[PDB]
Amino acid sequence: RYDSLLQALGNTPLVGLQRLSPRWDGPHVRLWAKLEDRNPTGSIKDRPAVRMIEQAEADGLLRPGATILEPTSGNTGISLAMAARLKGYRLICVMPENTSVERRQLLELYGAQIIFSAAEGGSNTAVATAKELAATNPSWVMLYQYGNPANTDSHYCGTGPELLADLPEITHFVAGLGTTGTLMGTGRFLREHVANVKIVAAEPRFVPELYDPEILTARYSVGAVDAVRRTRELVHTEGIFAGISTGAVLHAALGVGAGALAAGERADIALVVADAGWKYLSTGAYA
Amino acid sequence: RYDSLLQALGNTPLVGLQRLSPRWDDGRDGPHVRLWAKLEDRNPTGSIKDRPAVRMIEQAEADGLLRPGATILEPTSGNTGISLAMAARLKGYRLICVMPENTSVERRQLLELYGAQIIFSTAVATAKELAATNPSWVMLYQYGNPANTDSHYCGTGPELLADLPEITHFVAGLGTTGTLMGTGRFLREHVANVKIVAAEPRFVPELYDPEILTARYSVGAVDAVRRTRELVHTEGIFAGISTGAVLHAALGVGAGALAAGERADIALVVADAGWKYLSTGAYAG
Ligand SMILES: Cc1ccc(NC(=O)Nc2cccc(C(=O)O)c2)cc1
Ligand SMILES: Cc1ccc(NC(=O)Nc2cccc(C(=O)O)c2)cc1
Ligand SMILES: *Cc1c(COP(=O)(O)O)cnc(C)c1O
Ligand SMILES: *Cc1c(COP(=O)(O)O)cnc(C)c1O
Repeated sequence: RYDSLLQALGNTPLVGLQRLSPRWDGPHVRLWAKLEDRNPTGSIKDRPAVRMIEQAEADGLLRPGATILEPTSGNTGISLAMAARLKGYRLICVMPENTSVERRQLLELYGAQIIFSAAEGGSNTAVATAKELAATNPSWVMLYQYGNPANTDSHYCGTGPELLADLPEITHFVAGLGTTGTLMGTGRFLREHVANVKIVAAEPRFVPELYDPEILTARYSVGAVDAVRRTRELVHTEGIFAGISTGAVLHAALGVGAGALAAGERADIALVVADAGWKYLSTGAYA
Repeated sequence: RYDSLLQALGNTPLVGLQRLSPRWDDGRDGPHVRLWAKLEDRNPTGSIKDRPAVRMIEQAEADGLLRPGATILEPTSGNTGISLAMAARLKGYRLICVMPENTSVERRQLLELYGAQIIFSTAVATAKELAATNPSWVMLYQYGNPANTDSHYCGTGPELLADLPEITHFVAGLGTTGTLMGTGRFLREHVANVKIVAAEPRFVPELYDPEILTARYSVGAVDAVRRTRELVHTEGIFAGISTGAVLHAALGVGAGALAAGERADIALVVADAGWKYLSTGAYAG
């Protein structure tokens, strides 16, 4: 039991995918899904968002009633909006205008102000916009998820240890590459404990300051169509209603697994389910 | 770890509502009056219905009622349908849901994604008639199947007692009545003087047992929507609309304890999250 929604975070389930795995029972090639939608606002960003705020509190950077400013494509904004309601802060998000309606509904419900940046240039445009706002009003506190080490540390101290506890036999960890915190933190932790572990990025077909290229074994770029087809496959075969990035991660993980199978090598491949499908229904991807 | 999503069910968190509670800390003014929220959206398909749905299907399988490719038929307003749709897909059954026409589009989308057939409709009568027409169809029948109540007697109740052994009250919505009959019978059988409190919207399922409830509150939609919004604003929990009604009743009970100067530790169910209700407008800025 917990005294705050903020504490009911992490320790997410790992679920073996018996049907989707290239070979569940030569040696096995298993996929294991870590369900990060089992978190306060339904995404993995609850981990870095809460740690970034708490670290800024510890460092003296946030006084009561302060205004937080953050560029986001939705999930981090939502997690910060939740935490800001519990902690008494205001939030201004800069978010690209071509994002799902569910994201803006959630943000408005939590009381965040949203500046909708131009679609052209996507995240780079949102980040440049947020930096421009930060410079016009220095009292606003930008935690800066793309450069804040508390993002990586949330995974070094949370995601990674939980994976190793649940799956000591892990051979590969597969996740999306956005802020890079998930892969940097989880991957640094796993490399310290697991001889020979492979860390694999999925990215959509600037460089965050958190990024350390030497943590990755490989980077796969995934198209939206393949991400949609795999997201659909995951819900049809395993019942997990995931967001689109999960489909891209699964595409990569299934590539890794097909390689292991063809080589006669045992693999236990952990993959992140970073959020659920709820915020993506309006896209038509699940029709 | 688990090797099926169906196992990653239950064992849901209980979260203290320090801001919404009438009095979180014992003080000069009198003893604490605490609200504790059980987050049943942390379940395979995002609602408490995963508990009875999985148990009903598994009980029907153990009893020898289902064969590969069997058709299951269920009257539902959406949550049980969704739960059954997911489990039927994994187990190789066909699902037909009889639903009222005025339900949120999100429900329809999730049912169709899992591959359920939807018949619109009264829904219970329509299902019963169809089941009679097609004797090979299996109608689990959430309004009368004891595996619904048992899922709460064996799951929700003991989990809640383990996390909150100081419990004074349990509050939940009254629909199929499984949650309150199961959890309530468990609690009343274990905890002297515990209060079992229903929230109902302003036929009687066969599962209903009139001796279990100690109090029953009718809550209007306006109050349910206001409380749902209050919960997200004050505690950050993005709940469904039934949770607002449950909160309304829980706060009533809490105000009573506060006025009487009595300690209370009131557990309440958050049966689903707000996701499926965004299309209603209930969560507008
Ligand atoms: C293949 C693929 C597809 C989608 C993603 N998603 C992201 O990287 N999301 C992301 C990145 C940076 C910030 C945020 C945010 O919620 O603010 C989200 C990652 C990888
Ligand atoms: C005050 C209040 C408001 C809403 C509820 N919700 C319900 O009872 N939901 C319900 C009832 C019966 C069947 C189903 C179903 O998912 O099929 C849902 C319960 C109480
Ligand atoms: C943030 C995010 C990612 C990428 O994770 P990072 O730790 O930012 O690299 C992938 N998928 C979803 C849904 C996300 O919100
Ligand atoms: C089913 C349900 C209820 C009522 O629970 P019962 O066990 O059917 O009485 C309340 N809220 C939600 C969201 C539900 O799906």
